[PDB]
Amino acid sequence: KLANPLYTEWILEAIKKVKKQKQRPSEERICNAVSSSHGLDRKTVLEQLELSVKDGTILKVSNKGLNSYKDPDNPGRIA
DNA sequence: GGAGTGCGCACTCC
DNA sequence: GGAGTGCGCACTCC
Ligand SMILES: [Mg+2]
Repeated sequence: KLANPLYTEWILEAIKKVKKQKQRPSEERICNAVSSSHGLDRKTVLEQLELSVKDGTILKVSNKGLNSYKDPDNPGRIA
């Protein structure tokens, strides 16, 4: 398990927040949300997002270079 | 003034 | 047909 589970949880909470705002849960929106909720800097959030995707605890969907991240508990439309 | 948020609506996709 | 996605702004906050 590469990501810190505490940070994975905060990122999953960020994904839920951004989804509820009806925006794509992108890297940038996730970083801003986790900065607001806990003061973690952009570099650390980006690292932990990538590690969580490698762990399988966060899902990554890519469309022509643009990424959307999903909670395994609420994966929405996935193929 | 600019960051942040809410959501109606056009578009996607099954 | 319609549920899901997120774009585009009206709106709110400091
Ligand atoms: Mg969970």
